[PDB]
Parts: sequence; structure tokens; C-alpha cells
Amino acid sequence: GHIELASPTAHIWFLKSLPSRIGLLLDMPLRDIERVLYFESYVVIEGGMTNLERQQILTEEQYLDALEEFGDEFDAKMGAEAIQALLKSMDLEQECEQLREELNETNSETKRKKLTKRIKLLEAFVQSGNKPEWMILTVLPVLPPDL
Amino acid sequence: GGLPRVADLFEARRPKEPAILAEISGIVSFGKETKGKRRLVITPVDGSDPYEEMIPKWRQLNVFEGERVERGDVISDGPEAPHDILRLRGVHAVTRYIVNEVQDVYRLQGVKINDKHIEVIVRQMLRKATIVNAGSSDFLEGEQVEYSRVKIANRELEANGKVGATYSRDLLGITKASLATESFISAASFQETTRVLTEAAVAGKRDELRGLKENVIVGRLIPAGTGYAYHQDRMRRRAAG
Amino acid sequence: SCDTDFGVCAHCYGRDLARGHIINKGEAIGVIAAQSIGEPGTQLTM
Amino acid sequence: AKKMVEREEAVVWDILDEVIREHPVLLNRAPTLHRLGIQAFEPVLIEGKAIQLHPLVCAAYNADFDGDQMAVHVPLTLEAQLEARALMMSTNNILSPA
Amino acid sequence: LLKFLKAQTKTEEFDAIKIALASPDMIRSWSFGEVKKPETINYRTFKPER
Amino acid sequence: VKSDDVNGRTKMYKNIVDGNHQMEPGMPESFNVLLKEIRSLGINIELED
Amino acid sequence: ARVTVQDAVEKIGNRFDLVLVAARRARQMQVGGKDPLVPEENDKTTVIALREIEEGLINNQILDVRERQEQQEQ
RNA sequence: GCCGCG
DNA sequence: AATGTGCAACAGCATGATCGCGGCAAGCTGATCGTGCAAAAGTCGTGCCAGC
Ligand SMILES: [Mg+2]
Ligand SMILES: [Zn+2]
Repeated sequence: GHIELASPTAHIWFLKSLPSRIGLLLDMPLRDIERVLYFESYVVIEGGMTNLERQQILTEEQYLDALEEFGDEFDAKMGAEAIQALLKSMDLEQECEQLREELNETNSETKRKKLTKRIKLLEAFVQSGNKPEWMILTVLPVLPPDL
Repeated sequence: GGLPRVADLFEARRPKEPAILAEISGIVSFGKETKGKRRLVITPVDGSDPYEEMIPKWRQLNVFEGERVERGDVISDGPEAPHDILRLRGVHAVTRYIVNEVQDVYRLQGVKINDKHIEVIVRQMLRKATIVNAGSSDFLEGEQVEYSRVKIANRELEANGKVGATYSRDLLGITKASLATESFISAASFQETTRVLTEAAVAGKRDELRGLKENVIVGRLIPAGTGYAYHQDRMRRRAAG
Repeated sequence: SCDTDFGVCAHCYGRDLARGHIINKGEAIGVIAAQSIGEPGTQLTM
Repeated sequence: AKKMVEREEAVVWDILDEVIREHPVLLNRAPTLHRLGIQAFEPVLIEGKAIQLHPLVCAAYNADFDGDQMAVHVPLTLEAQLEARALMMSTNNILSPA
Repeated sequence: LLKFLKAQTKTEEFDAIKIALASPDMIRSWSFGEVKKPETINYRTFKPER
Repeated sequence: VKSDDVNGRTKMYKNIVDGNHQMEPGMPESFNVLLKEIRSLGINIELED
Repeated sequence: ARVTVQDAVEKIGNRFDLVLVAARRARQMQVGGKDPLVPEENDKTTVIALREIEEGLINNQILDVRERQEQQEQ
């Protein structure tokens, strides 16, 4: 059996563990994703015409200022649908190549370990055939009654 | 002392004050521009490629002169971590260290245990070498020595011998050596299962049921003892198709 | 230093202490070693 | 057969004595520290309620007779019987493998 | 369509168990239905709910 | 056979009463339960061939 | 009765293989279609097969040749 | 949850 | 001579801390309303023929 959630939700298994898989896949700290996943702050996507970045952690007041100034072109949302949208748009091979070039061009011990961890995770995802959009779960299974 | 030390030895924990070691030729260098940071920066040229070490000056320096200090020498007094022993003095040196220090705990009380049973445990702590050269699809990552040995054997056999990449062996405690094995069914039944399944689920790996706990869990014949003979028959059929 | 893959040579490992002869192929020596090291400890004065 | 065993006639006792003949059962003590903590013995039927243990093996079990209890398991297979007879018998493990 | 055994054939040869993330379509594939009502058992007839 | 194999129990009992002393092992129910518990998470685990 | 299985162990030396050989022989004698080659002292099939191995008249190779002979006969 | 047994 | 970068110390959080066995009570405690209507299903008071 199964449950249709009618609203995307995140998997605590991967979101909340010390080497957060989704957190370092997004290359952003755990606190920002935790705040956006519980509707404390928004996150924007695209908006190239406006000054907003690709991964802004703009809050409600910043959102009001943006919609008063920028108006349109601000695709900002808060729910797990936000992580949906920003995870589907991510390109695996291009990001892996860009990060590999960044790691090989600049030598620094502090960033080298994080870069290698990110490369390892990305390569594992592209090789296993999984889709990173599957971290969060749209449909939730249920156990058999006799168990 | 005591025997929160057979635990302390097997996990290979770094002690409070490790003793520093040196390299091939320890010429007199003292310290150049010893500022308020770690002073007495020793820079032995050793002909080429000098090694710059930093000491916080809170620990005395032993060898004032050169005396042609070789690798593994005691630059400063103190207990030695097993990791330093393995990196510099060799694999046989760390085995004699752990065996002698563990047996000291048992001998002092009056317990007889053969040295064979400690070298077996140490052998399971000396897996997973770190690769430092490339060309064989590996570059600066920790892989099992068994896989590193077979990769070298095939690469050396072929004409392109230079592809074979040397490694730097690594030492892991018992609690960290068991959780990192290639079978995810094992190491999920012993310590943190939330972390082990999460990294196995993402990587999409398989177990292949090669050990003892994997076969015990699924109710098959273990590959040891009277079940060893049966497991060999299955292996040859798999290779033959 | 047995250098064999996924196991240990019957010659690199000595004779099994339980019986006088050399060890036979297929004897699970890891569990035996772990039990031998861990059977004491209840008599180590910590 | 079930009713006859329930009523436990004398012939049931004779047949029980017959099936016990060369069927080793294996005993273990609670803190099975090493592998000598579980050993296979040939049973001898006794009139009582307490298991009788050979004194010599006690040092292997770390067992004293001051309220200790032991568990009995029956290896109900041909292969298991040969394994108990040729690997777990008290006459097989004389030296400690440590 | 008789003389069928399903418990015996339920045991199939296997080796090398594998693990990976579960896609939503695969989750639908496992399921034999969708639950919408939370009720566990009713007492009017002592039967599982629809 | 002794504990978890649901059909192994009955087969072993019938073999003993017959006088066969044959194992005919199988698949422990505990591992099927564990597979269902893992699958009830967001994780897919299966038996490959 | 075999109190100790040392003789069978030196006859075919593994301490692990004679369990399999004796299990096969005991199965042959217990399921049916075979009779002991050693006098029977009302023992079980287990120690009977062990005695047969100890006497040196049963091992893996000759068991295989007897199986082949039976197959060729039919 | 408590108590005891080796 | 003012400035940016990499390294190290301190705080917070995750994890695990023996194996069997026996006996006794108390919790184990546990509910989403009504809705008011067709639509269906069932039921009851009544009359029917067939057997003695
Ligand atoms: Mg006692
Ligand atoms: Zn060897």
C-alpha cells in the first residue's frame, strides 16, 4: 500500500544527519535548508534579470522589498516544492565538470576536502542512476498490516 | 594502564602528547623567523625537498645537532601514536608496537594469549590504503589494499606498467574499520544503522554476501568450516555462467 | 604479510593452538582471535 | 503416537532410551565468552530434574555448581549430528584455542 | 487451474542483495492500493474499514 | 529450520517423523520482515539474481 | 560407538571434510538403497559411517566411483 | 516499571 | 604599512555503554463530530397453499 501526500515533503533520513546528503549536494549550509523547509524564509530560483542570486535566502521583508522593486522575474517559494524546483534544475555533469576544474585550478587544503566530497557524491549519483529529486518523497509507503 | 587500553590500543587513538619524528637527513636548522607562533621551525634540507615542521615551543627539542637523523628518529620525547609509526617506520613496526603493548596489559595480570590472535586483529586495521598517484581510474582516495593489489597486478602484467599507482597505507580503529567494509549488510548490524543505510542507499551499492554475518542473517551456509566446501561449488558455477 | 586476497594462507598463519596439526582451509580464525582476546578483560583490573 | 507419548507408558521410555543412543546434544552456559562455552555431549538419561555436568569440563564453561543453569540444544540433522560429534565433542576440544 | 503451489515457489534463488533510493513510480508499483481514511477498525461490525 | 523458516519447520518435522533427518532449508521470516520494514522507508532493497 | 573421531580424521585429513563424507554415507544408509559394509552393533548411521571411514573402506573418491557404477548399471 | 538469579 | 587568507580553539550534536534466566501488577489503555436525504436494504404485520 501507499499514501499520496498531495504536498511534497522531505526525507528526514537524508536532510538531518551529520553528513547531510541533500545539504552538501546543494552546497549550502544545513541551517538555510532547515529554515526554508519549515517556512521561516523563502528561496528564489533563476531571476537573472534581477539582482537576486540563484540561491538567495531572502526573508519575508526582503521578499516584499523585491516584489515592490523588482516586481516580476522573482520566482521565490518556500515549501519542499522549492527544493523540488531547485533540485530538478541542477545539471549533474556540468556541475561536476565545473567543480573539478575549480578544484584542479586552485590548490588549498581547506576547500580541497569539501570539493572532493562533493565530487564523490555527484559521481556516485550519476553512476548509480538515481535521480536526486528522489531524496524527498512525494508518495509514502505503508507497512503490511500483519507486521 | 589498566585495560581501558586494549580498547585504547585497538581504536588506535592519538594520545595527548604525540612524539614527533623526522626524515632521512636531519641537518641542523633550528628555526628561521621563529615568531610568536610555533617556533623552532626545523627545515632539514636532506639534499633536496626540505620538510618544514612546526613545534609550539612548549615541548623540548631533543637532537640539537645534526647527527644525520634518519626517518623514524625521535625528534621530541613522548608517547608515539600508532599512525606515525605506520606512516614512517613501516607495517612491521606498528604490528610489533600493538602486539607488545597489548601483551604487556595481559602479561602483567597473568593471562596467556598467543601473539597470533593479535596480528589477526591488526591485519583488519591495516586495510584501505590511500592512493597518491593516478592513471588507473584512481586519484587521491581511500580504497581497500586488496583492490589496490589486484589493480597493480593487471596493470603491471600489461605493457603499460607505469599506470600502476603506489599507495599510502592507512590505519583505522576497530570501530571505524568495521563500519567501512564493502558489504553494507554487515556494518549496518553493528553500529549506527541510520548513517550506514543512508550512504549505502545513495551510492546504490550491493552486498554480494561474502562474509559471515551476511550469510548468517539471510540463513545461508557460512563460508567457513563445513560450509566452506559448499561455497566453493557455487563460486565456480557463477564464473562459468 | 600473507598478501593473499580476502583471507590468510594456511602457512602464513601458524598452527591452530587447539590441535597440534597445522590449520586447515576454512577455519574462521577472525572470530577465534576476537574471542581469545575478549574472553579475558573480566579479570583485567582497569 | 501422540496419545501414547502423552500417557508415557513404559514402552515410550524404552523407545526414548533407544533414540538417545548415539545422538549428541550440545550444552551451553549463559555468558558464552569463548567457543568452548558450548560443547556437545552424549546424553545419559537420569531420573532427576538437574543436568549433570562432567567436572573436568567445568573450567572451560567457567561453571560452578552454586545455582548455575545451562541450556540444551538438539542437533536434529545428520550433518548437524556429525558436526556435534566431530567438532563440538568434549573429547575434541581439549586444548584452548587461545 | 488447480494443483497450484505458491508457498513453495515463493522462495526464489537469489544472491547479492542491492539497495537504492525508491522512486515514486516504483513506490506505486509496490502498493496494491491507496489509503485515505485513518480509521483502524470500527466497532459496529468488527471489520476493517473501506 | 528451528526458528524462523515457516515452511522449513513443517518440512523438518515431517522429515523427522518419517525418519529422514534432511534439512531442506529456506528463507527466514525475520529477514522478509526486515526487508518490508526497510522498504516501508524511502529506501528500495531487493534480492538480485 | 566412536567416542573419538581421531582415526577417521587421519584417514582423510581435514576435520572438516569427513563431516561431509560421513553425512553422505549416513544419508545413503538411512534413506535407503544401501547397507553397511562394517558389522552393525545397533549403532546409529552416524557412527556407523564414521567407523566405515576409520576402517579405510569409505572416502570421497570411492563414493564417487560407486555412484558412477550405479549410474552405468541403470 | 520493579525485584532477584549466574 | 594596511590588507586578505588559511589554520586552530571552543561549542554543540550524534552514538553507545554484556549475556542468558526467573516472577508481579498496572497500564495496554482511546473515541473526529453530526448531516438529513435519497437510495437502498431490510423488516414486520399480514395473507397464501400444502400436510396431517
Ligand atoms: Mg556460578
Ligand atoms: Zn599468507
